[PDB]
Amino acid sequence: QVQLVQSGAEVKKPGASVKVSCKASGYPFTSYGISWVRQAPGQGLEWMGWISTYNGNTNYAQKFQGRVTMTTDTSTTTGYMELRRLRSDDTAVYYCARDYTRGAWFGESLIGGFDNWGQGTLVTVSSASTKGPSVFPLAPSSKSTTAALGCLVKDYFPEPVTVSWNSGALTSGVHTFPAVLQSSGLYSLSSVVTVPSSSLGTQTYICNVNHKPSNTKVDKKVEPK
Amino acid sequence: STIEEQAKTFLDKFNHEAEDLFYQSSLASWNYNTNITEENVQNMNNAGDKWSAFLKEQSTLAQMYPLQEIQNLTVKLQLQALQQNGSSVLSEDKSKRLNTILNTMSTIYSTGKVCNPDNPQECLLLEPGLNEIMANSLDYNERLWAWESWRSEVGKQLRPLYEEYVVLKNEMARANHYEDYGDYWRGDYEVNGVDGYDYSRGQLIEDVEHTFEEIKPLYEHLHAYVRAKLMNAYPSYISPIGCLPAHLLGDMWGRFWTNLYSLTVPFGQKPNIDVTDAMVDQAWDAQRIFKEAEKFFVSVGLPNMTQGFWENSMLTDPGNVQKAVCHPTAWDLGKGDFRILMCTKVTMDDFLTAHHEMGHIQYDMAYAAQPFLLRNGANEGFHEAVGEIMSLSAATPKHLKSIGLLSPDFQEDNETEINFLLKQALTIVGTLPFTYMLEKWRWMVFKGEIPKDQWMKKWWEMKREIVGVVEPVPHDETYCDPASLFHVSNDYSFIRYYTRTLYQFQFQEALCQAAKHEGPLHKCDISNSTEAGQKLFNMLRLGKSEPWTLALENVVGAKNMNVRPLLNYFEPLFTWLKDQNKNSFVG
Amino acid sequence: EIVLTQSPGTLSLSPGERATLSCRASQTVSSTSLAWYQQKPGQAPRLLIYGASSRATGIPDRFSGSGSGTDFTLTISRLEPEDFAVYYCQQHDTSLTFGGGTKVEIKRTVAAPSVFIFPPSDEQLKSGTASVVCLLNNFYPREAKVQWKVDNALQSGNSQESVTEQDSKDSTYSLSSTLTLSKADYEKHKVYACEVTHQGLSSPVTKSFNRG
Amino acid sequence: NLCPFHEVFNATRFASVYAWNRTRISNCVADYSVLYNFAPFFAFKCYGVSPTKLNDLCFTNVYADSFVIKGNEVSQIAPGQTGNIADYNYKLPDDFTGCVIAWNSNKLDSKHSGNYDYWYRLFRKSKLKPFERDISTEIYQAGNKPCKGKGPNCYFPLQSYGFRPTYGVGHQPYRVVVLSFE
Ligand SMILES: *[C@@H]1O[C@H](CO)[C@@H](O[C@@H]2O[C@H](CO)[C@@H](O[C@@H]3O[C@H](CO)[C@@H](O)[C@H](O[C@H]4O[C@H](CO)[C@@H](O)[C@H](O)[C@@H]4O)[C@@H]3O)[C@H](O)[C@H]2NC(C)=O)[C@H](O)[C@H]1NC(C)=O
Ligand SMILES: *[C@@H]1O[C@H](CO)[C@@H](O[C@@H]2O[C@H](CO)[C@@H](O[C@@H]3O[C@H](CO)[C@@H](O)[C@H](O)[C@@H]3O)[C@H](O)[C@H]2NC(C)=O)[C@H](O)[C@H]1NC(C)=O
Ligand SMILES: *[C@@H]1O[C@H](CO)[C@@H](O[C@@H]2O[C@H](CO)[C@@H](O[C@@H]3O[C@H](CO)[C@@H](O)[C@H](O)[C@@H]3O)[C@H](O)[C@H]2NC(C)=O)[C@H](O)[C@H]1NC(C)=O
Ligand SMILES: *[C@@H]1O[C@H](CO)[C@@H](O[C@@H]2O[C@H](CO)[C@@H](O)[C@H](O)[C@H]2NC(C)=O)[C@H](O)[C@H]1NC(C)=O
Ligand SMILES: *[C@@H]1O[C@H](CO)[C@@H](O)[C@H](O)[C@H]1NC(C)=O
Ligand SMILES: *[C@@H]1O[C@H](CO)[C@@H](O)[C@H](O)[C@H]1NC(C)=O
Ligand SMILES: *[C@@H]1O[C@H](CO)[C@@H](O)[C@H](O)[C@H]1NC(C)=O
Ligand SMILES: [Zn+2]
Repeated sequence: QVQLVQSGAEVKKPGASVKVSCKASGYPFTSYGISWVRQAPGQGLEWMGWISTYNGNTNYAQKFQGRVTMTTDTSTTTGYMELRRLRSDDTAVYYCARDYTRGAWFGESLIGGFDNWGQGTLVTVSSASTKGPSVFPLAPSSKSTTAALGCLVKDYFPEPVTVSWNSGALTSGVHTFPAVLQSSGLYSLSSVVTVPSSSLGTQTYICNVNHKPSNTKVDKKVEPK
Repeated sequence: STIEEQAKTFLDKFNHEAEDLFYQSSLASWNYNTNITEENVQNMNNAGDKWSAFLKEQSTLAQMYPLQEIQNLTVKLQLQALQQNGSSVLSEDKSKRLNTILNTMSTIYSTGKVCNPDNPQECLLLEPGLNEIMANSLDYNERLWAWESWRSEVGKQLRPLYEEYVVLKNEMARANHYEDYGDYWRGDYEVNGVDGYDYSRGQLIEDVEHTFEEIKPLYEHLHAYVRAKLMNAYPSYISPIGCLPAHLLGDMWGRFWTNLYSLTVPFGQKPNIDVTDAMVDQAWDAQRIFKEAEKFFVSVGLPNMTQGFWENSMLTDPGNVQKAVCHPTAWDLGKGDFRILMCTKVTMDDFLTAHHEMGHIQYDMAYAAQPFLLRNGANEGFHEAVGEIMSLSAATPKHLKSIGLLSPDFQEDNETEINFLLKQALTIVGTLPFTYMLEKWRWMVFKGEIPKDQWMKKWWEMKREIVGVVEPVPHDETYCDPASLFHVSNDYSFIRYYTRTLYQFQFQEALCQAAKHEGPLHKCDISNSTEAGQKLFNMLRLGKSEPWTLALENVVGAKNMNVRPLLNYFEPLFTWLKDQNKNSFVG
Repeated sequence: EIVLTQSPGTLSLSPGERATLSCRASQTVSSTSLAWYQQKPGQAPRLLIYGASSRATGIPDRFSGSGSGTDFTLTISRLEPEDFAVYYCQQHDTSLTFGGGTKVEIKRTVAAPSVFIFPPSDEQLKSGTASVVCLLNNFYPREAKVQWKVDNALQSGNSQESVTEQDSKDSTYSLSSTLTLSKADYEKHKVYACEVTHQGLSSPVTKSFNRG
Repeated sequence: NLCPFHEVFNATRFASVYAWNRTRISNCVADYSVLYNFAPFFAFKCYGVSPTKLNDLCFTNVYADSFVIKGNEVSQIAPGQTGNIADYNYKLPDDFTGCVIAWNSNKLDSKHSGNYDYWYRLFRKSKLKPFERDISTEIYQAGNKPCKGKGPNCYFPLQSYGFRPTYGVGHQPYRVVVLSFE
């Protein structure tokens, strides 16, 4: 019945500071600490620091010797981690485990490890602004080349685009590539579908981009030529 | 100050530091025996050199203590066991010559390949090459060649070198500022400081000689029976008064008589209890063999093995890359570390030797509470005795019917009992005539009592009185040898191999009496008897802190060693020998 | 500042084999201060071995750990489909440092792509931008080399790769090679080539055609 | 709030026996069920009280004595006991109320190269009184005539444990925790 409620995603920008929430439940609060681990997209885990909720002692890594602070809430059994001076490479997924690696009261050390983890927290930091998805079609070639077709969700910010197809009708044969940051510092995502050869120009294919932050829902119809 | 204070402190520091250094050395040698690599060879050589240097320094420091001012008995026994010299004032050049002769003799015997004549390039080892012929072959011609090559290729190369070595031993024993180097070997015997339990020096002479006087019945009967069996095997090695050589005892020198069994079978029609096929049929591996031995030990009340024994001990040869010597050894590394190193297979012999090594481990575990100098037998010979007695008890057919290992429908007879009893008699007791005759004659040679030029004249005359040599072929005078031997050549005490065999069969009937056994002593399995286990553990727990007089009396009821219990052990076999030697002329 | 340098990088295996991971330290690390984690894709890691020997709560019997001093190991005996995740190693003997990570993928048969090509949309040219994207269908393994040739020569900078995860059903990847060029350069050059050399292919298959 | 018994049992590094560590536990609700429900901690011997009646006392001073002695030296941690560890390393009074929760720690505290990190003093002219900590660090030497260095009859008192992983249970580093309710 272990529960670790963790905060949601963030879309902050460089120059500011943010603090992450982490609500734990199902254990005696004062007998354990809270640790934090940061994982950049497509990278590995790296330690951030350790804090004990009993006496308030902290322990941070040298890479973040002073750039970070950790606070705790005893009434709600909630842990916090606050990072300052957000750099361009600070985008990562932040996790909130439960400490069993160093004693709370004594502080010496314990034979154990982070036993219970949260859900994660993606905090994206970038010098950009909210933009609407400029959807560009990808129709099959004029020559009847099983083919593939899709709609290019280009020039959109941040990554809240929900691109279905025909309200989820032709889900058989759907490939949705993960968003990759372009050289211009702006994410462009691609989602395509596949159709048979004997039924190329017989159906109707509209991709519904449910990008809530901009509420742009251009359902561009694409048909093979 | 107080000199009484400053000897137990020395003993305790010795008991710890050593335990540290001896564990290091034992671990290195264990790793080498399990992992023959040049790196581990160098590491074990470094560990052994450090151990020897520390031991020599501590002996130089311990010879300082006079053997009179301390009155505490255990302290005096430890010091006298450690107050010896070696070459303390003996000159560096003479000691270097001593070492040179010793290493040369050892090389010539073992490392020096016995190159067959007419092919100097093809140089065959003594082992296992002539070991095959000696423990296996039965032809008169091949064995005659082997004996001639031994006594005339090792014998001639060992006569002058070992003669000068005996002269060196004369000089070192006489200038030892003590009785002899025999005193060096026998120092652990003497107990001083308590009236009624003190031990004398020449008392061992009387003990060994009088035990020979009372064994000469059993001595001559068993020896002449082996003589007659080898006569049946080797008609022209044994005349009706003819004698036996010393190389026909399986190994070269003759430490054990075991390989003679195939030629000394009392009842060859009924096969012995060979459990190899039975263990194979029930699909039981080596670990099951050791579990059976563990249950046998539990049956008599003794504690059973720890989990570290199961985990760390190498009970099977790894094969492949790993190269390991298959020499069985209950490696008592110390500090609670008990292991067994053996290439165990599904074999009855492996079962019995597992019992023997378990007995070694049990004795080591019994005196683990002693200090390091006392973490040994009360004398040098308790240990193999405790090891052997367990296998003796466990090899009984009744105990193998007890563990569901043989069919309860089948029934024993006296035939298998006599077969097994003679098999054990050859194996164990055969080392007492060895020790008595060969060792004490060798010692009186060491003092220089026997003239040098009359060695071979005296050598076969001992067989001319006990057994009565008649020679189809004469001999030469330039033959000698005993230095080759591993213990004489690697600085190890030797007399333990007599006390061992007296004490084990002197314990056997004492334990079986407490087991409420009825009938013969040979078929006595102490299984399901806490009384016998307690009786044995009373002595095994003593270690070396108490004198071996008290250690003996704690089981046998007598303060002095006697061989009558060993004579009564082979009472079935003794009556059988008297009924069989009716035709065998005892010379 | 002991470095753990977790090895190897990835791990593709079959449903039923044995899995083994390593984490080797520079200095000597006490066996009481090393743990392991398992991260399913899209989820958080979960502890498997703590204290280098103990098994965590709710962890099935096929997971085990060992190691001491300078070398540590994680062991998995049976490979169920849920046993394909991301793993890490941790130490806190002297400061807390993690390993590099070791992804666990699913080994399957060698699949070949179905390479396509797509000229930039006319509506895209109505926004002052052109993009030629080269498409590859299900293929195995992940290791594939792609090149962009314009007219006859390779280009640089106009390349943004994108690879999805192994499919739930067929356990195959999907590759997207994208080239972005301004419409001035788009009409400046005529011949476009997508040079792809996949290990699942036997030749530099280039399925591309010029403007027309 | 709850009891930091895992910060002692489930701790990483203990102390040297001749200068053993002593942590005072206080203010906690000691849930002894975590150690009493079954037997993962080897010997659980209580001297004077019963495991079932542990809640009828006051946690004035529960001195959780944490150290590593040996396998067969836990027997010398009984009230009114004498020995090498009891005379002068750690002496327990004859009228001692508490429990001994010694458990094996072979895997945690060992080293193939040799863990010479735990020391005990070996020789001593005098003896030490109970209820007396040994935290002072004087230097001593042996008797006969005054000497210098490890000479004929002069020895270094503090000698180290081997602690190689493959020892027996009687010499393996049993991590011993002794509770003294007072
Ligand atoms: C007896 O002594 C010999 C002495 O050679 C000893 O041999 C060793 O064998 C093992 C393999 O069984 C070797 O171990 C490997 O050696 C290579 C380098 O040669 C290392 O790169 C290996 O480590 C890496 O890979 C491991 C996984 O395979 C990882 O877990 C680890 O983190 C590294 O990434 C590995 O150590 C060993 O090197 C030799 N010994 C040498 C050459 O020193 C033999 O095992 C001994 N056996 C017994 C029974 O005592
Ligand atoms: C040190 O840490 C370990 C955990 O890594 C503690 O041992 C564990 O203690 C918990 C209870 O706090 C045990 O949970 C129980 O498990 C049994 C089934 O095994 C179940 O029936 C109970 O209802 C409960 O869930 C857990 O099993 C146990 N793990 C073990 C023994 O390996 C240990 O208590 C800590 N030591 C301290 C507090 O000093
Ligand atoms: C001779 O040397 C021995 C040591 O080899 C001295 O032994 C010590 O003797 C005393 C009794 O005089 C023993 O005391 C008892 O110890 C047990 C165990 O701790 C305890 O339960 C008893 O209440 C009692 O105190 C002591 O253990 C023993 N020590 C050893 C190591 O055996 C002996 O006193 C010396 N004799 C003389 C006259 O110097
Ligand atoms: C070694 O001694 C232990 C002492 O406990 C034996 O353990 C018991 O063995 C019996 C069967 O002989 C079982 O019914 C008990 O449950 C065991 N007790 C425990 C605590 O495990 C062990 O069998 C002995 N090994 C032998 C005799 O080979
Ligand atoms: C033998 O050791 C004793 C004991 O100190 C000593 O008195 C004697 O001189 C030594 N003799 C030789 C030959 O080393
Ligand atoms: C020893 O006792 C057990 C248990 O009663 C029994 O099964 C076994 O046969 C006995 N062994 C003997 C008498 O040799
Ligand atoms: C023992 O542990 C405590 C913390 O619980 C620490 O303050 C003290 O310094 C330690 N002492 C020793 C002997 O290690
Ligand atoms: Zn033996």
